[PDB]
Amino acid sequence: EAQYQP
Amino acid sequence: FEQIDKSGSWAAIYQDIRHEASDFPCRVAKLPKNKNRNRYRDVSPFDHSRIKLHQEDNDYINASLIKMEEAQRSYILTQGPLPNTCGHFWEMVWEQKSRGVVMLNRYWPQKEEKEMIFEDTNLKLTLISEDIKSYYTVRQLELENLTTQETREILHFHYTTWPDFGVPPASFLNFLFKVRESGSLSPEHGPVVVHSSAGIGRSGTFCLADTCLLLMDKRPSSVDIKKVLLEMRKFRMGLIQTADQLRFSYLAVIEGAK
Repeated sequence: EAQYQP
Repeated sequence: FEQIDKSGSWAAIYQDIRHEASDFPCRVAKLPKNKNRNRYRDVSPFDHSRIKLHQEDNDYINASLIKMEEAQRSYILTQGPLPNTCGHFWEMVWEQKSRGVVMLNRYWPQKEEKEMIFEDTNLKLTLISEDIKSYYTVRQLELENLTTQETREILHFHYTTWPDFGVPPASFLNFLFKVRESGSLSPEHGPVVVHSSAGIGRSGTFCLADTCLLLMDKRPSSVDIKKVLLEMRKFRMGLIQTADQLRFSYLAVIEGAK
């Protein structure tokens, strides 16, 4: 649920 | 072939590719049933190009088919397997008639003595051989869909050292070529499965390079790295995660020309 992006 | 480069406008190009990148619906990835088949909430397959798993209950895995008509090269880009996923990962690999796997992101057997089995998808995986080079490691693997009792071999290329948003210039190419020489890219076989952590930044850089290198052969200096990537980014959002990485594909491709 983390974001790969930045 | 021309350095931007003293201009320093490398981000400006990235902002253009990011901005002018088409976005498509992602209905199926979004579904509460499919909330936990995604590693990343922001990265998801386009509804049109996504790979569908044959298993009737749920046909969803986080993978997108890239087809490049002119170059004749097709890739399958997926997030890395989650605990749940491992079965699905191999399922797809088996379903799409794939004969090569590309891990660039620092779900296989460590020992030949010990096989691997997925009850979920009813497939077995045994190591057959291994090869360590410093830059990258290769395994020869065996898949049997237990139900079939039919065994088909698979080639696993692991680029051991690619930083999460980092590069990658020679080793990259040797590795790319190694994969090419094995015949995993060849169109006789299904799509090569390419996976970074979510299957965008490294995946894109990798697939970008190889496709363009194919274009120079087919076409001469006509090719544009953009246009190709924009086109490529139509099948799976967010390919190439940095300006430094974009520059790198541009670079690799240039070097790869010789």
